[PDB]
Amino acid sequence: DMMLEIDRFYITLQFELAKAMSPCIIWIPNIHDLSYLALGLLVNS
Amino acid sequence: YQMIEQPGTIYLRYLVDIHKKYLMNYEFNTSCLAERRIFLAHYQTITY
Amino acid sequence: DPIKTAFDRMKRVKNPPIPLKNFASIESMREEINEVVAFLQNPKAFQEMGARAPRGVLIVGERGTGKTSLALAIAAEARVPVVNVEAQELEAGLWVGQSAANVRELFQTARDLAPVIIFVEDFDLFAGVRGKFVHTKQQDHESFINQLLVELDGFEKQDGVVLMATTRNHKQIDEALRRPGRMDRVFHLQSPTEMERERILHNAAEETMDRELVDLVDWRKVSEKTTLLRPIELKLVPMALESSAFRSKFLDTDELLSYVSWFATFSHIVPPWLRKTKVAKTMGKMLVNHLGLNLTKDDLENVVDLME
Amino acid sequence: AEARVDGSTGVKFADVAGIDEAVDELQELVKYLKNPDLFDKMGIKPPHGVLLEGPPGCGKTLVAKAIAGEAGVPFYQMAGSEFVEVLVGVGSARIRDLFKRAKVNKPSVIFIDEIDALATRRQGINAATQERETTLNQLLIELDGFDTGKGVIFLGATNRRDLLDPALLRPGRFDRKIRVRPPNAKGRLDILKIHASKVKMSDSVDLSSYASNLPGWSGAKLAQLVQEAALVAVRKTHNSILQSDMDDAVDRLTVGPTRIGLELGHQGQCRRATTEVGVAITSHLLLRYENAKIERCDRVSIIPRGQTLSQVVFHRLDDESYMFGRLPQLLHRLQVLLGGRAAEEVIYGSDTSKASVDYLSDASWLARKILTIWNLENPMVIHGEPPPWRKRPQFVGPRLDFEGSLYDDYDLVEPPVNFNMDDEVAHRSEELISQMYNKTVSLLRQNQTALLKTVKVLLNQKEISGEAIDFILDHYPPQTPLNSLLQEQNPGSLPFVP
Repeated sequence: DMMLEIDRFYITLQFELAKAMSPCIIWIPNIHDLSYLALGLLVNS
Repeated sequence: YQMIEQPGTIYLRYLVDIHKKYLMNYEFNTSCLAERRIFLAHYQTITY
Repeated sequence: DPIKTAFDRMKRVKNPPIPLKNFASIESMREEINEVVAFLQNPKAFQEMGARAPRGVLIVGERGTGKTSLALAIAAEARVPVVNVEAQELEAGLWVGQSAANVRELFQTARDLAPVIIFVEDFDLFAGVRGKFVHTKQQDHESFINQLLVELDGFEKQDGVVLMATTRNHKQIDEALRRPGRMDRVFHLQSPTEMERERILHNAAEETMDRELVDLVDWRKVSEKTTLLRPIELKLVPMALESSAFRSKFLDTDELLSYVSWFATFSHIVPPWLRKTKVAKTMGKMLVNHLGLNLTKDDLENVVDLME
Repeated sequence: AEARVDGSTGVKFADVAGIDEAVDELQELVKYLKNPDLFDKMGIKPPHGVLLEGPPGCGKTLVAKAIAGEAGVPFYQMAGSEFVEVLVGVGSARIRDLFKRAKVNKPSVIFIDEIDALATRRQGINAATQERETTLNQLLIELDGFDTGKGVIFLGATNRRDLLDPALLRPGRFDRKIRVRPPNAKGRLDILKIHASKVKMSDSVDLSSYASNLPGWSGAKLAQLVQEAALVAVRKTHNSILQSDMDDAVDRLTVGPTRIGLELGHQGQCRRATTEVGVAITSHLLLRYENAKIERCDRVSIIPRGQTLSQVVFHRLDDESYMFGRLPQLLHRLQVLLGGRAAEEVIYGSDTSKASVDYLSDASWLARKILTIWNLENPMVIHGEPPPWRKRPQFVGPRLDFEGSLYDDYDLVEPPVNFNMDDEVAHRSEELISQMYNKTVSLLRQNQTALLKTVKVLLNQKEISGEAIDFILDHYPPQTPLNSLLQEQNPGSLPFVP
């Protein structure tokens, strides 16, 4: 239950930072790699 | 690199340039007759 | 705790995007829709009369028919709060049996506020037929579906909660979940008919674009051109018609960017009475005439018989 | 581990029906649990464990609960999948604790459901495999260490005996292996009576007909049938389950529920009607003229149901006629299979369709099984061939289970060496198929008014019965002219009221 917390905190900090320095252009290479936490993050975003 | 040769990077440059001027934030007007037609023609001339 | 973060997302629906009176292909089962709505607005009324209230309603159809909008219209007619629970939080893929406690908490917090709606989209992805998954995706799914079955079989406890679930095909759901008592009503939404399409398209013509261009369009041809579409596409048809009609003339890009940017910038300062003044109404007309952007009937006629 | 120690399980042998052979066999264990000293004085060693093998829904757990209730002994029920965890060694500890608890309360009955989850064979075709092996070894050690005079009876239920470890099948661990067969017609009748005793029933429902007309149905399936009929009666606001509710539930389980106005054009529907009516008419004519030992067409429908656009319900004959399939019976069944394409040829001329090729497949295989596998003709063959296409025996589609199955070779195939005998066999098969096709076309062409009248009646009503087809055949003798049918006011009308 610790890896999930680390990943969730990391991705929420990524999205909060991307909000903070708006406007911003986000590049996401190799989306074929994606696991459930990031899918939920992107669906919610 | 004449104008006709590549439409994809041209559309990408249009997207970036419209992104540059905060022009998504004024997404649409719903105005009486003129601003709507101008934005409609602009929306068409982006994609084709 | 996914349950509490999902239950933080209540939405007291009052104005649906597509109302039930405007929704198409629903008249063949609208009696069951009204019965479900009557149960939701007063679960005690269904309690006192003793008949089995509809505990579950499944809506099936194609991607885009407005199944979520149909659920929103039903809830707005019912005036009951809804919760949008996604498929991701249900399948907590870290411990075996966490979905059991998840669905138990969801049902417990639903009973504490019932009558409510538990709305799930893409119900086919996680609650499909058993046995199709082979590698380590059986025990957790079996426990989840067993907890669902034991929660839908509440022994005459009509709290007032119903499960608005969305699937794409009727076969993919498990047969044990297809039985009545657990799954009471089934709404099959496939495609609108010609005259319903005509009415929805004319409403879209009235609510989206310039009204003065509505009469010049032969909407019968347009309705015969959009037969395989869905009500949201019937709403977005006039946008594409105006775009493709403005496509016909020979015009440049940069002037349209210039005017778009100018009207974007200087719409923040101008007064509203000056915006709607008749002088402003006659300003737009010769602005259009000077730009040569006069949209005509024949342009859109050639457009509509040009599309597929 | 909450192994439920129930003083009375609530299930006795009166609640078990149609499993009478296994009940008679397990009465010995019930007696041993009653007076173990009687077995002790005779020097009789009771079995260490008993394997209940069979299809799911046959009530093996119900049978074990009945044994425990009749014996009046503690009953420790647990599933095998509950012994499979992530931490290695927990399942062996649970096995030891369960056996210790059973040994404390003697006499007792231990029951392990789905033992194939633990005793999966090491097939040669994570640490979970090691954990399963350790738990299975612990179970073997516990079973081997049992003294017979301690009065503890072990039962293991399984649905797949092929997946079981042969070590457990050795004597001393599973001494008795009892096969729980599906209930017979009398057994299904008794099960239906038991399940209908719990729900308000109408006197018009005849349970014997549904017991006879649903072969292979388990007791759980009959309970689901009764529950679905009760649900239909609730939906139809009936005070009791009528015979119509029974028929609706039967049709829902067999061919599925009816759709809502999902119909294709008239062109693609008349073809299916022609195929099904031609098959039914050919079967009825073969019954009428040559007294064939074939099945009977009960009803024909063209309304889509489940995933089938059309259906012909066929009444299944008794199994005693399903073993000695003679050459005339197989030839008549080949004629029945070819009757669909015969109807397409005599009705729609030389422009046939795809809807009659499927039957044309089965006949094209069946004659091969006449010539190679069964070797019924008498130029003897040297080798058989396997079916290139395999189709499962099923519902309203044609029987193809006259010898148990159609697409199942009984391991009688050999690879060929000489290739001339192969073309000789192909020539003989083509000759037989062409001869039977010509015969069924000649038979169907002699009765055109009855076939066309049945097609029109089925196209109008969307359903027809076998007795209606028989009445059409009686009212239309052979060699009547077509103007008699074409001069009627309404061809799709039947004056018979069942």
